[PDB]
Amino acid sequence: HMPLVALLDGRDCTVEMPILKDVATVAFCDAQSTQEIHEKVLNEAVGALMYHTITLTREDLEKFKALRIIVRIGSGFDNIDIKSAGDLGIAVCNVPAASVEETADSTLCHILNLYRRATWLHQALREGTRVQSVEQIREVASGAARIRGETLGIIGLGRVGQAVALRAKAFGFNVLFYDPYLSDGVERALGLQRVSTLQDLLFHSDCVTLHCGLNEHNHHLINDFTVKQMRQGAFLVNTARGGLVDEKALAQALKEGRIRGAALDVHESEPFSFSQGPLKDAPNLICTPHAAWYSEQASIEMREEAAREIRRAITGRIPDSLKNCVNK
Amino acid sequence: HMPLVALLDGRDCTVEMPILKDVATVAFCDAQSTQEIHEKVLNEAVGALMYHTITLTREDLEKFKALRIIVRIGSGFDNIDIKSAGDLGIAVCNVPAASVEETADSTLCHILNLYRRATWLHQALREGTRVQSVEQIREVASGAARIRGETLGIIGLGRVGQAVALRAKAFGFNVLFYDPYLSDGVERALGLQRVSTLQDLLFHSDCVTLHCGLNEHNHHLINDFTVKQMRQGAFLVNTARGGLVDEKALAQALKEGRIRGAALDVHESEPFSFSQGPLKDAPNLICTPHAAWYSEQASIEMREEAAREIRRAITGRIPDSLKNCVNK
Ligand SMILES: NC(=O)C1=CN([C@@H]2O[C@H](COP(=O)(O)OP(=O)(O)OC[C@H]3O[C@@H](n4cnc5c(N)ncnc54)[C@H](O)[C@@H]3O)[C@@H](O)[C@H]2O)C=CC1
Ligand SMILES: NC(=O)C1=CN([C@@H]2O[C@H](COP(=O)(O)OP(=O)(O)OC[C@H]3O[C@@H](n4cnc5c(N)ncnc54)[C@H](O)[C@@H]3O)[C@@H](O)[C@H]2O)C=CC1
Ligand SMILES: O=C(O)/C(Cc1ccccc1)=N/O
Ligand SMILES: O=C(O)/C(Cc1ccccc1)=N/O
Ligand SMILES: [Ca+2]
Ligand SMILES: [Ca+2]
Repeated sequence: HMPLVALLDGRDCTVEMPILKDVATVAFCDAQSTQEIHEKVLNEAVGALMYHTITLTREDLEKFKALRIIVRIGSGFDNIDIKSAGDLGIAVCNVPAASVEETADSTLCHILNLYRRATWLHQALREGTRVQSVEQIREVASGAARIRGETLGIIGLGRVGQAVALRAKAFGFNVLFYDPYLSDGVERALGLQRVSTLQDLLFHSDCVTLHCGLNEHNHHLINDFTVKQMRQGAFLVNTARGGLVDEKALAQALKEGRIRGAALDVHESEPFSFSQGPLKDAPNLICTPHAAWYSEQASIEMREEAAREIRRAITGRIPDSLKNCVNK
Repeated sequence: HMPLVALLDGRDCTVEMPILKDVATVAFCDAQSTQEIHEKVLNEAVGALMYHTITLTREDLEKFKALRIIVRIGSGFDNIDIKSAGDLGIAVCNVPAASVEETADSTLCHILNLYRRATWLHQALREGTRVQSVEQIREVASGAARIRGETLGIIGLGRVGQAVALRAKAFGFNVLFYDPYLSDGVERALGLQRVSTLQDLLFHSDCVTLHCGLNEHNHHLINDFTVKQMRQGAFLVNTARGGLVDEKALAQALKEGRIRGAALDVHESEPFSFSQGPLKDAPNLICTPHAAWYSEQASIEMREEAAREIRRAITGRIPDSLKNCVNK
């Protein structure tokens, strides 16, 4: 009895194999969608490993006859209808710890790139700009701002948010956060200021950074309405989920100068391109291809944890043996 | 009696005027060299304000008949033969406080850009790269590394170095420093590790960042010899002085992969260009046009301090009244 475990949206299973070699038949599908998956896998697969590049609706889930557990190789699971998955008897789990600090470090890099304009200054030199005089330095580096005394607003004070807050303090940022699902008192433990509404957050924050999961109640959390609530010349950073931001509203804000700059590692439609979308001709923009998470150590770590979860499921009882089940 | 005060390498004196209006005749020269300066200024100027774009040798200093004080609008004064200046009875002063944290923030941005590859990832998207799969993310973000447990080596633990150390700790960096002119015990106050030699520093450091002044004994401190002392795949960051690095040795190291990446805000010959010099075809390179210092608040601050120093000189006694004389 060697049940089938399938990596849906990937082609490499090397890291997972030594953890599943003796308890599972391991295959990959390199599929961007269900249509790309073989009937055999849909029919026989007892467990599934997936990243974020594929989405599983209830319809897509129904195509799995033997599937009993899904493990997201990552923390975000907005790409899975976990409630239905659970109704179908399919446990869904994630890997929340592997890339917390990598993601927090990327977030700070982006924040610092907006405040110090390092990436744009480098892009300009590549383009040929010559900066001889001090006058020119000020002109080309225009927009660069002193960080101390500035207020950083954190939306979602979880693992990454907390990691960001602690680093941000070391730069002299006054750190605020809005997280309506957290219990009373976390702000005291970490020496932070808390606000009760998103509007308060956006109103007092010079730089807004997103670190909340994408759920039923925060799609386009940043929109034409809430953008108007944001400070004039404010910064925006997103290393969480693209669906949190209406890129139409963000684009216009950037062109209008209502928002001085934005740094995005995630987008409404990924992969991102500078030639495709509302952000096409939008200025003062930094963008990275969902790589805030990445380091060799982290990638290996999350894949090893996911396989272990898969193994706990096959060898034990669902969902009692699971360490990171998000849909009990 | 309204003595002449001249801004040598600049054209704007607006910030200085309200501080000198009643005690000095203020003029500017917008000169990249002495040859560009009018005889009247060379003859009559009693005080001089200058940035870093002009250099004053003893020969250039001798062209000043009435000059009594020079104030560097900035901290670095390697562009002035201060010893000769003093022999000629000319006090030289600087402005060491204004852009400490700006410079430290830029330094961190660069360090984070090397470790997280944010600037290169953004450049790639601009170039058209499409990153659809996880495999592609790892490939394009290859070289991105986990920061915790890494060792940051600081050369020169002064104002900026200390500011960098404190921030760096917040990312999980193990921080070392080499500063042979500092007194016993500073390492204990700030919770840092100290080494006695440059070789030790370079040998234990995954990322090396420079924060020492340019003096008689550290030109090309980083050279073919000392580069060989650097760890394999090490990072290099420089926001201090260009003359500290032999760009020939750095280039070859980058091409050979002996150095994985370098981030430079200063250069042997400024202004810098990607089309001119040894770094011309050198890879894994980030470069900014000496803007680590810049913020509107800082620029105004240092100019106001410099004028005040000029005023202290005219209205008081040299060098007893001076706050920041570096060549007593
Ligand atoms: N770009 C990348 O490579 C990576 C992105 N991420 C993303 O970052 C996000 C945060 O990850 P973690 O901190 O590990 O998750 P977490 O579960 O530890 O933290 C989420 C926090 O956001 C809060 N939150 C949820 N909805 C909210 C709303 N509408 N307003 C305010 N706060 C809200 C929750 O109370 C929770 O404390 C995730 O959504 C994940 O998708 C995570 C890892 C890597
Ligand atoms: N790129 C920019 O916009 C800016 C650059 N800078 C540069 O950064 C450098 C540091 O500035 P601060 O920290 O304010 O100066 P500082 O005088 O406060 O610190 C200099 C430190 O370097 C140490 N040092 C000198 N020679 C050394 C050597 N051979 N090896 C090891 N350590 C050595 C000294 O002991 C001293 O502690 C300056 O040289 C300045 O030119 C400063 C401000 C802005
Ligand atoms: O966005 C996520 O859920 C991530 C990032 C990730 C993880 C694995 C592969 C790609 C991106 N969490 O780690
Ligand atoms: O390099 C320096 O000495 C600086 C940076 C600077 C200052 C004024 C104008 C340009 C650069 N110190 O602040
Ligand atoms: Ca502002
Ligand atoms: Ca290394």
